[PDB]
Amino acid sequence: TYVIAEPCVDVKDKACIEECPVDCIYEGARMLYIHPDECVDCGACEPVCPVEAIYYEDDVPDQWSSYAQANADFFAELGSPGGASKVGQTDNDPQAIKDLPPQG
Ligand code: F3S
Ligand code: F3S
Repeated sequence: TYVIAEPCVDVKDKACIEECPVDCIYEGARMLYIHPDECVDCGACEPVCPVEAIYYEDDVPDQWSSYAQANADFFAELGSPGGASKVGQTDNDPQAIKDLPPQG
């Protein structure tokens, strides 16, 4: 899977959502989140992010290493809807991301 990390927080450019063939990038209040059970490693999202927030799981930097679990935790109550388009923005951000001070 690919992973959205800290640079997305309170930026949310949303260039990435255009590119994903399976529509598995979902919007929270603070950032977007890649569904790890829906992502099939197409990689089309990663080049388009203007703040380089997106990484393949194995390439997520140590300083943001907790963001992979955060992406999974976003879907605790959503399950696997099988497409972000119908869900829209939801207030499902995990505690760890909710607690970050305002950025940008
Ligand atoms: S800021 Fe976020 S919303 Fe997508 S284009 Fe970059 S990951
Ligand atoms: S384009 Fe979609 S399939 Fe995964 S690698 Fe990016 S979220």
